[PDB]
Amino acid sequence: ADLYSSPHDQIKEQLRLTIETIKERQESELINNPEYGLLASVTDDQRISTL
Amino acid sequence: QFITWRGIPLIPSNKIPVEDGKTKILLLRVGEKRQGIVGLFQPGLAGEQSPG
Repeated sequence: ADLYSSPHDQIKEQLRLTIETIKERQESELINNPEYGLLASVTDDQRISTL
Repeated sequence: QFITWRGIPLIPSNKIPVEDGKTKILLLRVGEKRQGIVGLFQPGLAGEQSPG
């Protein structure tokens, strides 16, 4: 962090990439979370199958 | 006060090792403008007290 930070800040770059990964994980959780996910939340009356 | 030889001063440093009564003597030219010896440091450190 001290030595290799011009023209780019190393800590900020690492934080940005990690936050991107975290946001992708959040998108995954919104769908596949076992207790609050959409797929778990749908009801049997609202579930249908292809013909 | 420093002794000089041919107008060139002699500078003491205890870091130069002296083994079995043998030692070494260095002669140096300094500065970028004259293609000499330079030291390198990193400015703008976080929590900096003195340069570098």
